[PDB]
Amino acid sequence: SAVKAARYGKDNVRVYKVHKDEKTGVQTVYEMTVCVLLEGEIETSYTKADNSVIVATDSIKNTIYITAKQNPVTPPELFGSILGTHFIEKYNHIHAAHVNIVCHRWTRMDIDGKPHPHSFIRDSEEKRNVQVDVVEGKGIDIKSSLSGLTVLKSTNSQFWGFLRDEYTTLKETWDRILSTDVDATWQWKNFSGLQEVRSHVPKFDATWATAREVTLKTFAEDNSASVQATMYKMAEQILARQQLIETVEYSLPNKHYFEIDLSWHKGLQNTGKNAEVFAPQSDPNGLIKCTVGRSSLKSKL
Amino acid sequence: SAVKAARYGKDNVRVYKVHKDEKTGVQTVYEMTVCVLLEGEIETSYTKADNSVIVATDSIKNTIYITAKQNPVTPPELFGSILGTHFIEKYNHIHAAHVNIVCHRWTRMDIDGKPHPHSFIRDSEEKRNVQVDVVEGKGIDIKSSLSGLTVLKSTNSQFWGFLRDEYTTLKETWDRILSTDVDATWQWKNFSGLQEVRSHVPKFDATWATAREVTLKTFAEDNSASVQATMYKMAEQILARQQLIETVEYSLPNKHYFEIDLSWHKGLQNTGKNAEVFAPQSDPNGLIKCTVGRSSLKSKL
Amino acid sequence: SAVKAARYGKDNVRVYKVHKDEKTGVQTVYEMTVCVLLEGEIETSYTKADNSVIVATDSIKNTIYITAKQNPVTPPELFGSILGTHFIEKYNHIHAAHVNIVCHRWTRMDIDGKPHPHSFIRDSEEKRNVQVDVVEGKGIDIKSSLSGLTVLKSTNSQFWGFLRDEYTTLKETWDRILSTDVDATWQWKNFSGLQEVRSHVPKFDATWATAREVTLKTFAEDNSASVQATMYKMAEQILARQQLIETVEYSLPNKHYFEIDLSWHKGLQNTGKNAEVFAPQSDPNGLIKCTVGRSSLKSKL
Amino acid sequence: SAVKAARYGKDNVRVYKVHKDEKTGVQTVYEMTVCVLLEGEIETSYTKADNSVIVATDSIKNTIYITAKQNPVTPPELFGSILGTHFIEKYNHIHAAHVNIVCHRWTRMDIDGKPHPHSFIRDSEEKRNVQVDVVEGKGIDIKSSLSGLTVLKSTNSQFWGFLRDEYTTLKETWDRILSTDVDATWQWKNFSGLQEVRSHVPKFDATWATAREVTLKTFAEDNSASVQATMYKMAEQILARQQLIETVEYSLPNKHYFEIDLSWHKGLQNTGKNAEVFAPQSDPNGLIKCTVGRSSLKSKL
Ligand SMILES: CN1C(=O)N[C@@]2(OO)C(=O)NC(=O)N=C12
Ligand SMILES: CN1C(=O)N[C@@]2(OO)C(=O)NC(=O)N=C12
Ligand SMILES: CN1C(=O)N[C@@]2(OO)C(=O)NC(=O)N=C12
Ligand SMILES: CN1C(=O)N[C@@]2(OO)C(=O)NC(=O)N=C12
Repeated sequence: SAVKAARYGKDNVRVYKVHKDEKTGVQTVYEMTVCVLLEGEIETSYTKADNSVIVATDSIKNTIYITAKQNPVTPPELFGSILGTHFIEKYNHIHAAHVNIVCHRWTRMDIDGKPHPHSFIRDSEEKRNVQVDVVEGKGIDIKSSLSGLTVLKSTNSQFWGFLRDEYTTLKETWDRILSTDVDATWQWKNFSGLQEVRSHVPKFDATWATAREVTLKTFAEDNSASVQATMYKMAEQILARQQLIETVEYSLPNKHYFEIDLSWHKGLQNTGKNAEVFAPQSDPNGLIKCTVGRSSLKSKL
Repeated sequence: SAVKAARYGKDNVRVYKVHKDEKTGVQTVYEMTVCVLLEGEIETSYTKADNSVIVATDSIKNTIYITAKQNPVTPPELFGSILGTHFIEKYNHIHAAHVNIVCHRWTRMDIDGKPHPHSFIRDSEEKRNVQVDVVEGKGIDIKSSLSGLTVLKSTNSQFWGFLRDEYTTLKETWDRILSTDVDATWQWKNFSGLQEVRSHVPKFDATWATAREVTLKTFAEDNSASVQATMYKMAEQILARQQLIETVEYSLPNKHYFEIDLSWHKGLQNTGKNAEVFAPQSDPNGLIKCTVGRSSLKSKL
Repeated sequence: SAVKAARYGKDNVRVYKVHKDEKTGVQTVYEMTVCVLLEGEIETSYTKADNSVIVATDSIKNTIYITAKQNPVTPPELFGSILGTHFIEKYNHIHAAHVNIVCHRWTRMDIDGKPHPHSFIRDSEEKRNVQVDVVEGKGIDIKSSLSGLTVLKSTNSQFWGFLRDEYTTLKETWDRILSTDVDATWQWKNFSGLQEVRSHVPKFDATWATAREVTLKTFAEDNSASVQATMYKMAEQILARQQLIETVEYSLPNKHYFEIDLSWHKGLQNTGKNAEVFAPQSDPNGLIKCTVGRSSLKSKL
Repeated sequence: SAVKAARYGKDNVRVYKVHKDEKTGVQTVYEMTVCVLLEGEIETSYTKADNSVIVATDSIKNTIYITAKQNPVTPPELFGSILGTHFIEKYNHIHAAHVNIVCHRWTRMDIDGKPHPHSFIRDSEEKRNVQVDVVEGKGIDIKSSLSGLTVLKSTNSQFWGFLRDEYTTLKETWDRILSTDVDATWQWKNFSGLQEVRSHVPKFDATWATAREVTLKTFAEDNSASVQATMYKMAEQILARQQLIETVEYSLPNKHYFEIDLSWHKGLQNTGKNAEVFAPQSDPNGLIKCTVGRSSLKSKL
């Protein structure tokens, strides 16, 4: 046998950081969950009981906290790039660092209509994430995402004109509920190293905000022909607004809300135009995915 | 043997309802999870295989949807009271109905600074709940609550002066993080029946809003001596603001954030005044409870 | 205002203990999650910022580990009684200790047909639990339980003869699937203190084993008229086999498996006698409860 | 813009099937959760609101149940291959089907030492899974796995000789607890189509059993130098026992159990040789991965 692939590290590292402005009194908090997995000349730890090549996962954990103490933790694209760069530079034999960060929401409270200097609310389980792959000799590959953004619209969703054959029972509809949990990812141009990442720092928060704004407005305003059609519109708009993105990926469950025929009980009318009470379905669910990039077709368009 | 207690019914009934204003176009959505458990002269279903006394749980489910079609689902205190009253009135042999409702958030989206007529966001996993116990001959007992309201303050929390003995390692502190998931319950005066519940309908939304406002403002503004002291202040204020409440209960985890001594690494200072990076602890957690009512002591106060 | 009820302590305390037989080499492991909440003369911690009355939850945590080091952790009824007794004896002003223990399975592996001396498998998420309430001047109240015991039978379950009215759609059946997650609790006679608990120690493991055996055999062998009828049979048998139990409680979800009519597709027959493929329903679910004790009726039986 | 990748289908489809031997009375149950995602000439559903190319996810769901009615559901490698083949053959424009199956345990109960004909227990949350990718013109790629197999050994695990630098605090150890949740995957040689899959059917259950046996015996018997070294031994043995496997992947968390120094309390000794009570750590956790294949090095070995 031989090792074809290997990576190892510390997962589920919870990290909080506070910033205190001593002049104003305003405090700002950041909370995340971090995973760092390393690759390199480590195969003998597996094949030969050679622990000399292992940077202990406990040490990786220590390193995450030390790096958070010595550097900004925001934007997460930057923090992940710093962290990943550290491992490949510090250790000659480590040649890739794979850093995943999940950022948790701590939104400043408004009390009596004024932002409070040191109190926060988890206003959504929506996350902001990064995946930062730092590969020695091949720069820094970053995928940014938002996830867990749960939305519903009560009309202006349709689904008709789909293929009908002997496996089909679904009724066409011109007016349904649409609900999903948005997972949207934007993949950056490869960066050559930490300097190039730093050179684009403002773009990270700005692009996250654009992606979220586009998602919400397109969901709310598109009289939707399908999940497929709506999600494509989101992606094409995000690409148009940030040239340093190469692709946008959406992964969207179709969280079905079924009508309930109550006509068996006193002729109650609760379907079609009279549908008011619905049964949310926990499972199963449609799952619709696509990755959108910029076009390069010049003929047969 | 004999049956000392019995109740049965349908749990985990997911319910959506929409309201459509055909004049304005504005739609409003409600989503909940409902449980109804019945008591009564049902013991022979257990002892004698006598199914004649069983209102099938499937029928209970149907009844939940029919009741939602025929009645408002808001405030949940009202809906639960209607639902529970139905079972004890419809079925001579059923003498109590226990209705639990968890209300899920669907907050209207603002798009380009304007409220959207039919698009919504799950802006928090915080819930609004009721427990409505309709007991034939003894009226309607309602407990209302908010739960899953997750908050953090980064300073203005203290914990010193606690008992110290041979089991104690904890350091006193004059400046710590405080974070919790708020579960707050207000218990109403017994209502004689559905008419009395209906007579107080506006008070339900108003008292929920008061409880939430008091919780947030007291958490944010109290320079806290302990979880115990802070939560008591919340409860006493809610009681002062609604005379139809008899008691207020809080159940609060103390979600610990530990300092990380980094002085072993290059003399880094990350404790006390220089603490910036902390380790959120998933477990264990303090758990602090109290039920507060109005005083009746006239001496030794 | 005044404090009507209060309790506080440490929840979610994970504990492992190993026993090593140095003669034989056999090691045995125990893992649990512990909660201890205290009551007593603590109201001024809430009303007056008086922390002097607080045994810190951090100290409660330390105490759990020290007690596990100094005492057996099995049976959990005993460990909980020791732990709870400690708090009311050590602290004059603490008058009740409420100890909840969840015991996790670590079953010894058999390797090549021989029990291994120090390797274990989590063979089920089923738990064995206790609730031990140590109340000064009123002894020790113990409720023992098994939970998370998930079972299914594919036939020999029926449900017919239930009430039928204008809310009823359910078809009677003489042959269905029955599946549940068993939560079964046996409530012991009050014990006067720790000596009386110790005097009955062998009965704890023996009664847990009886309850589990009765549950499984009655589920498997009863041609069930209903969940209600089957669960009552379980309870009556457990009571007959341990006179120091006062009551047995079951709480059983009815985890529905629906037939799927496929006759619309090529006349496929998948209902009634030809039902082979079913749709497990995640929600909603029936929920059936009862508490059974010994009879005291002497007339009208 | 243009669609660079797309797939869509139905996720979280719960499926039960029973087999009834009418001669013997013995019934056998199977339960799974199925996901099917399709690829093909579907881009216009995203770009042009062209629903004609969509096989509705509701129809995919129907198809899963019809296929389970008409075919064996075991081994899951076979069922997934049948299912996936159906979509690419039935629909000219669909060119790949990606079928994921999670198989749930329903182990036959033994009652009074005899296997019961129709009663089952969920004896573990361990799963048996498949990922079957049916790609038109490129055969059938199958990855089989076991997951959720949670184990612990109380000694015969070590971790010393790892890299030590200014980021390292971890103490070397010659005797520790090792616990993990095993996720093990074996990747089959590409199959040309359904006939070739069928030709190897007995190998699927046999290889799953081998992988599980090797995992448990190697975990129990290896005096482990590291997670890395132990997991490599597992993989190399599985490869040696099934030549139709190309690679074996393990993904193993290191679920840490920390010693608790109690020497501050009455000089209690609970570390090193006297360690009995430990604190299981929920997070963070090491995470150790490798993919092992057969060697092709002929020099510098
Ligand atoms: C109702 N429905 C389907 O049955 N398939 C679809 O995804 O779930 C699909 O492909 N797209 C939808 O928008 N709606 C759907
Ligand atoms: C740090 N700490 C404790 O150790 N006990 C306490 O609850 O968790 C307590 O009783 N009250 C607190 O506010 N803080 C605590
Ligand atoms: C199918 N079914 C019901 O509709 N009600 C019941 O509980 O879920 C009930 O009361 N008892 C059952 O055993 N089966 C049921
Ligand atoms: C204690 N410990 C580490 O700190 N790193 C390791 O994974 O978690 C590692 O690389 N391998 C281990 O077996 N044990 C470890």
